[PDB]
Amino acid sequence: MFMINVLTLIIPILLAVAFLTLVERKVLGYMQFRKGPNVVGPYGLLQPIADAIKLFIKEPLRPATSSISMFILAPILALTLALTMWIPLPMPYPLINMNLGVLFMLAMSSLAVYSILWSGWASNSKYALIGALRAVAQTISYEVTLAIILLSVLLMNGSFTLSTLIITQEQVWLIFPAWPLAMMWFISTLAETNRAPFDLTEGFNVEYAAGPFALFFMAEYANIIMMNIFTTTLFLGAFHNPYMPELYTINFTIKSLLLSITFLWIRASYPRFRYDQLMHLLWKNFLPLTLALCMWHVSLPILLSSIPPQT
Amino acid sequence: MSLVYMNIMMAFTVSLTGLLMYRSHLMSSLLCLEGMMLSLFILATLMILNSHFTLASMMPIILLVFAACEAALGLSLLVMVSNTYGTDYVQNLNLLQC
Amino acid sequence: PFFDVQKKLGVDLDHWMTIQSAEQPHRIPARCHAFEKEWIECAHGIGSIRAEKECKIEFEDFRECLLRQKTMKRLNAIKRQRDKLIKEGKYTPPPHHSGQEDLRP
Amino acid sequence: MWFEVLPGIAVMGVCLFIPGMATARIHRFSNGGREKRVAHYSYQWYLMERDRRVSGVNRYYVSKGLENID
Amino acid sequence: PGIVELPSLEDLKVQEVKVSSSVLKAAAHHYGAQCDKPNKEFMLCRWEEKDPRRCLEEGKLVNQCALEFFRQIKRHCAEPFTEYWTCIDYSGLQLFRRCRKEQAQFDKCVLDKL
Amino acid sequence: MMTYIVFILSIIFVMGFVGFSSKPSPIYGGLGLIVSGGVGCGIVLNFGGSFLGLMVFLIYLGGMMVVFGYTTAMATEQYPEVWVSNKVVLGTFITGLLMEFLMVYYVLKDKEVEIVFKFNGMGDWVIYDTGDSGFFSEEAMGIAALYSYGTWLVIVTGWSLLIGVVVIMEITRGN
Amino acid sequence: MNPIILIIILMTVMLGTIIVMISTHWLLIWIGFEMNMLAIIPIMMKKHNPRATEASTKYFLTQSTASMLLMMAIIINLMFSGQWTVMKLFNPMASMLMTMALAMKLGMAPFHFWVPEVTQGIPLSSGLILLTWQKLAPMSVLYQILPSINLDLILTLSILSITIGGWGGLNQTQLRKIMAYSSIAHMGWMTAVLLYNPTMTLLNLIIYIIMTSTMFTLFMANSTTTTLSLSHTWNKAPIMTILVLITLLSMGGLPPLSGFMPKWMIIQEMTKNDSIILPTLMAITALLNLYFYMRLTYSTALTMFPSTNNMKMKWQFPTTKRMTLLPTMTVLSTMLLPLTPILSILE
Amino acid sequence: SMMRWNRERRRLQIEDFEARIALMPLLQAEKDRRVLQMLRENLEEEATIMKDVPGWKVGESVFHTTRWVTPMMGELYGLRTGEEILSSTYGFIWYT
Amino acid sequence: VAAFLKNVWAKEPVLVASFAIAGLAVILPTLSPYTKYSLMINRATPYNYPVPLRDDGNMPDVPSHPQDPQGPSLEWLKRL
Amino acid sequence: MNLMITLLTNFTLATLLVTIAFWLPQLNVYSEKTSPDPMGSARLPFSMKFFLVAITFLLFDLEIALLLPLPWASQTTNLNTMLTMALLLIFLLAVSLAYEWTQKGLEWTE
Ligand SMILES: CCCCCCCCCCCCCCCCCC(=O)OC[C@H](COP(=O)([O-])OCC[N+](C)(C)C)OC(=O)CCCCCCCCCCCCCCCCC
Ligand SMILES: CCCCCCCCCCCCCCCCCC(=O)OC[C@H](COP(=O)(O)OCCN)OC(=O)CCCCCCCCCCCCCCCCC
Ligand SMILES: CCCCCCCCCCCCCCCCCC(=O)OC[C@H](COP(=O)(O)OCCN)OC(=O)CCCCCCCCCCCCCCCCC
Ligand SMILES: CCCCCCCCCCCCCCCCCC(=O)OC[C@H](COP(=O)(O)OCCN)OC(=O)CCCCCCCCCCCCCCCCC
Ligand SMILES: CCCCCCCCCCCCCCCCCC(=O)OC[C@H](COP(=O)(O)OCCN)OC(=O)CCCCCCCCCCCCCCCCC
Repeated sequence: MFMINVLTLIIPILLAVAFLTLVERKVLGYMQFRKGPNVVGPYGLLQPIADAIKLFIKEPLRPATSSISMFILAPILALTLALTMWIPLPMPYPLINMNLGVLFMLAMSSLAVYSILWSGWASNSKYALIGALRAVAQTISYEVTLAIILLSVLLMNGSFTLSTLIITQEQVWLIFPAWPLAMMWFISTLAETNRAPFDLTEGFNVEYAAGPFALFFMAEYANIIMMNIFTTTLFLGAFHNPYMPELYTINFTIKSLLLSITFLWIRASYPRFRYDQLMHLLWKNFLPLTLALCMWHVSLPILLSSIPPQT
Repeated sequence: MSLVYMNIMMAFTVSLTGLLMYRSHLMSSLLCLEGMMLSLFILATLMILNSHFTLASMMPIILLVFAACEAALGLSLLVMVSNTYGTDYVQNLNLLQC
Repeated sequence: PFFDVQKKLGVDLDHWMTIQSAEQPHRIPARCHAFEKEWIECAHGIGSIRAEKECKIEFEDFRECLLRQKTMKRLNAIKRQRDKLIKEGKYTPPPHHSGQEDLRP
Repeated sequence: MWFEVLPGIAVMGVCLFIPGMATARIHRFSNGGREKRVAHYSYQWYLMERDRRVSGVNRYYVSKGLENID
Repeated sequence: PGIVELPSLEDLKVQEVKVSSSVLKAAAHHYGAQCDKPNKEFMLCRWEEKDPRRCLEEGKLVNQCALEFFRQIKRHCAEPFTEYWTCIDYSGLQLFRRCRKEQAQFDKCVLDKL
Repeated sequence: MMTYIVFILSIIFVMGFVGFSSKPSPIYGGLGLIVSGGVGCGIVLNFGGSFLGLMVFLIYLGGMMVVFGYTTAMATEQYPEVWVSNKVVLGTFITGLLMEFLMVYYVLKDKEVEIVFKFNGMGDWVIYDTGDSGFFSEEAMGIAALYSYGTWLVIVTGWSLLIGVVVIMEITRGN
Repeated sequence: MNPIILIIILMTVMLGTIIVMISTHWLLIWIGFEMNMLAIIPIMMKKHNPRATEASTKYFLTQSTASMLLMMAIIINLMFSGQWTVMKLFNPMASMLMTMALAMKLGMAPFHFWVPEVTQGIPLSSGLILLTWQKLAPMSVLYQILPSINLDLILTLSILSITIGGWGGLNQTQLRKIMAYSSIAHMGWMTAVLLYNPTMTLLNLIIYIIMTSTMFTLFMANSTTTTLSLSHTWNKAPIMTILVLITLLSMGGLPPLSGFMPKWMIIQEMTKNDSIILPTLMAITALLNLYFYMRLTYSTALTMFPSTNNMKMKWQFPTTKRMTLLPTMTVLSTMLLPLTPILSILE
Repeated sequence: SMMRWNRERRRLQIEDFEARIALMPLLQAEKDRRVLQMLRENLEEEATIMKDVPGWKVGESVFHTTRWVTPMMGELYGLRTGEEILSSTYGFIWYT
Repeated sequence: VAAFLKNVWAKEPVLVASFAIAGLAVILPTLSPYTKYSLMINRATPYNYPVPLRDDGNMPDVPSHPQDPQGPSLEWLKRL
Repeated sequence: MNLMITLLTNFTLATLLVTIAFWLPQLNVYSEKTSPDPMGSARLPFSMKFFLVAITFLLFDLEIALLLPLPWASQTTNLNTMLTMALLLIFLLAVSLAYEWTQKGLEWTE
């Protein structure tokens, strides 16, 4: 019965990733004064299926891998870490209810850079390795502000428990006391997933075949939908009736769809950063504000007499 | 003595003898040294959790912080060596023979 | 040279993490709080040379609380004799050791 | 026009509705028609194991009330 | 060394409070008010004797006074209490704040009849 | 078998240290140390030290082995390997991992149960959940008392990290 | 290096050693060694040549391995004692590992194989710090754990230190390697008397630090790193010709100079404990140190004099080097034997 | 808003903790009888197992003191089945 | 002090916001009338069992029941 | 146990999708291709600045590891000490960032 719950988590993840490609091509279409796919299915509903079958029968690129083991383990680690970020998510009830679910997600997202590093070393190209090292340095730079923003908001949560973060927001959305942390969190999640204006890899894993590239692509989109669900739960916490949980489920699903469409709408609106410009954007802009607001959210519940409970 | 602690100490001694038997690279030496640190973390953690000794819960975090700062220092030394010579080979580090 | 600056200045820098029987958060005792307290109150102030032979019983009790070597040895003896009496056949387990009796509370 | 993005968003939203409805209904089916007992701390676990002992059927969720004592 | 001295299984028999954790938590504050004195005698005996073998009769008095507490609930206010611990029992974290009207009815019937 | 999961993860931990300690290359050594850190973190997590295991994943594997792999990729110049069609490039990988997990099974032989069944660890091994703690983790409150009780420890640790920043910026400048 | 950064880093070296000295908790001991190593690494790389980077790498590896073995000793002590007081240890395994770790930190033999190389690679001031200030923390820990130290182990490491620090100084012309082998021999002398009377350990440590600092201060004042370059000093600064060499007659241990005081008090306190063979053989190996260092004294204030012409240009410039405490250290390292019963202040 | 609601959550926390405190003497008495029941069952099975072995004393304390020592997991659940040992020693750690 | 502040709020408003927020976080809890209530709420949160005292005969402040008038009060917490 | 079962399920699904995405196009007998980069073949140039940003990450990540028990540290009875040490840790992280600034360390990847 628990395996039914695990599969009804992980297979709709893959279906939502499949149709996020359609939603992205349609929303980028209408914002660019054109249409997205509307010929393949009825208004494009068969486009992800046709794309998946095309990518899984395309000829392999036939690489001379610098390592067999890392060439195979980079998509496996990318997909496994893409799928394990969903199991503590309280929507309204998590699949795995754990006391340190926030810290679990932060640790499993810190592990996600090895797919980039192993994919870049497992190619023979030096330019692919250089692009992978730059992608890894970008991702580890923005994980810093992820961790400090997340700690600062959990100073209002009270614990690392994800399910408590719904209780925290029963009177107000937590974006109202923490909108600068919300906006720096949002741009930092935009820079975690190599997403425009922070996708310099499209300006590292181009040694893989079309199948494994589809696997990295779907791990990336599972990460994108997941971080939008996590940002929804973290700042825009929905109403939870404990007798009708589907109210919370409809509510956070609408909010997470809007936030994923906001990712789609930011990549259709802005030019990319130069590499040092987003390194500047992290280290000299977001990080001083993040440290100052971390001091502020340490000292504020003490001066307002509003320390949240541990339990 | 105790059972799982023998395994963690044996892992420590295997990584010690890996550090005490250089093959080619300085990075492999730093890897064996930080495997020694990992086994020290695991062993200190299992003792402190087993004893229900509360205030030493912060001890392995401090072990991890100080020795990862140590490892950052080792990586910077390795980088200065590799910028001197081109490779991080331990046989390039033998000018202090005379 | 042990320059006892902490006792000279009357500050506490690291005495609080030193023993298990010290003041702990939320008054949590260690597993061997009483055994370490008895060993410390035995061996206090008499010096280590007298403490190794005059407080040997409290220290053996406290080490056997910490590591449980005599207890694990006794449990292995009882369980291995139980395995021998099952395989020979002169013993059968009771219902409260097979999970058949719907426990006390 | 713009509302042709809505079938894909509808499919993606139904696919994100499935896991939460699934875990809520499975938690109610596996725990006596109620929420799953959360045990983050050892007191909640001690009470949950005490429930499993006092239920008589080796299931923590089967509750016993004033009908059980004399 | 010496033989550790354990009480017999007849020294350990007492009638058990065979109710669930939500049933205990629903009557918890009234149990602390009404069954105060043998509970506090037992916990003073428990932190002073430092031994569960020297506290057995005070623990039996605790179990007896708890059983008399729940009999006195059962004779008077059975249905508001059942309505209250059912609603406490639905919750995962067993919240008090989700069940204020059943708490109000239970407290009303308990203050009236007892 | 399922009782002995901490002992099994320790055997995997020792085998992974034998794996990278024989040092085939620093990159495969880093991979073996990542796997060993994960299984030793599993050893920590199967006593109930959940914050300390998540500190392993977030800090050890999450920052330090990342910087080790990142530095190792900027040295030890890569060269290709065998890349023959999918029996050789993936079937040999599957058979190699099958031999490795069969080795993990094969080291648990009758010479091992002579150490196991004579000194039976399970039955009384993880005594962490012996009685009640309360509405907290003891491990979490002991880590949390770094700020109320561990003042000197915070001062010397933060000063050593500031000095670590200064020291790295001195020795890497090369001037 | 920025002098503010130099002052902050030298205070961090001193702070790490003070933290090892004053703390009662083993984790703070380990922290003090970590802080001391981390802070002393840029002092070695102050000039940024390949020799200093190689020396800093070898020093890092040896001190890091010793720190890991120290923490393993601490962890075994927590197994067998359940506590953290810096006092005696409660397992011979922890005692053995901590004695090995502190012997690696001191560069006592057979863990001596880094001290001449690292002392060669780094400048003279950082070599002075490494051979004087870095000895203080592990000798403090050896002072505090001496109810636990195995006698045969510490005596073996002491005699192997004195023999290898003796036979290392034959083939040497580099002054820093000579001071490093002198270090190995003197640390063997200090740990020989540790389990009998550690006040004589502290006496030998203080007199050795005074004589070592006199020698490194004179080597900095003359800008000499080899024997061959030290032998040009008579034509340049003639008062330096006698001070270096009668300080070096002190360092081997030779009366009436103050470097005879530690070895004589060590022989004196080891024959109270009915050990007659051992101070005799250790001081015969100290005479082997005298053999080589007397040959160096001959080479500098005797035979191999010859000069160069550009000394005629160095004659027109006096020294501007701050020879700090050099007359004080030179008077303390030579004329302190009549004040030998001052050693009770270290009790 | 977070000021008002975190003060309310601290009051609700104190209400839950007072519920626990009111329940603790009952649970402590039941836990005492529980562990004494289990040690007496293990003592009787030690007496009916350790007969052929000479020089054995049933219920011999491994300590030199007569102070009550808190029983280990294998003193209580030692002679029991592996499912009870799993639910006793990895139950809370593995619970979801 | 007012020309420099406008100059740095013209050049670098990110760092001006950072130093201002951090300065408020430093010097503001020393000035707040609610900082004492954080201490009073944290020391009134009962994680442990309130172990009772043996009544010797002269303790007029230690109550005999929770509903006795003497003892520490949390009416300030319900009112605020 | 439920965690490890879910991890094993996710790993098995990932390895199954990788195995299908490697083996399904290899059933094609497409062609045996003959003779299967910006730089020609030269060595990988080391960049000092990428290493400096990795070490700056590692040091601020250790400082973050110190910062992580703060939501539990707020619950203490010694609140003045806790607040002082929390502000001191974030201030030392800021002093590390300021020193990293004012020595041209954050340059050309700022
Ligand atoms: C989570 C839900 C959504 C949240 C909102 C986010 C959605 C909207 C996204 C819009 C599109 C963004 C696309 C990517 C853009 C990336 C570029 C960018 O924005 O760079 C950030 C820019 C970078 O600055 P810059 O590069 O423009 O400026 C130049 C900087 N120098 C001079 C150094 C070269 O700004 C920031 O970093 C600011 C972040 C937010 C700070 C919020 C401060 C709040 C106010 C504090 C108090 C102020 C008063 C002082 C104290 C008074 C006390 C009494
Ligand atoms: C959580 C929700 C998840 C939803 C996932 C799916 C999203 C898409 C939803 C449906 C979209 C439209 C489906 C129909 C597509 C068009 C099919 C079609 O018209 O095919 C016609 C073609 C030729 O027919 P012919 O006989 O030549 O006609 C000549 C007429 N004189 O004949 C053929 O091609 C042969 C018949 C093909 C039929 C294909 C039908 C669609 C298959 C979809 C697979 C997934 C279904 C959902 C699974 C999850 C829910 C159960
Ligand atoms: C090349 C190899 C293959 C690579 C791909 C696959 C592996 C990498 C991707 C997956 C990584 C998995 C990490 C799993 C552990 C995460 C931390 C964790 O266990 O957190 C959950 C929870 C802590 O929460 P808490 O509520 O405090 O505990 C329950 C008590 N109420 O704790 C619990 O609930 C404890 C449950 C029991 C302990 C389980 C520990 C994990 C299993 C052992 C390690 C497995 C992974 C080994 C490899 C790692 C990567 C190298
Ligand atoms: C039980 C005992 C407990 C502890 C008691 C006290 C122990 C004291 C141990 C002393 C250790 C000395 C370590 C070395 C000195 C430290 C300061 C330093 O770094 O001095 C060197 C410094 C470097 O300057 P720099 O710019 O590098 O110059 C090179 C040319 N450009 O400047 C120079 O190079 C200038 C040249 C002169 C340097 C002279 C340094 C002498 C220091 C030692 C004095 C004698 C020891 C104190 C008395 C005895 C104590 C036991
Ligand atoms: C006391 C509370 C705690 C304070 C410390 C913690 C603060 C939290 C944030 C941490 C920030 C860490 C990094 C700070 C580095 C400061 C130095 C600096 O950045 O100097 C360079 C900068 C000019 O920028 P530039 O070099 O040109 O950069 C290229 C882009 N233009 O020059 C500048 O931008 C000048 C920066 C300094 C002046 C800022 C003044 C703000 C004053 C606000 C009101 C007072 C607030 C109270 C605090 C006292 C402030 C003095």
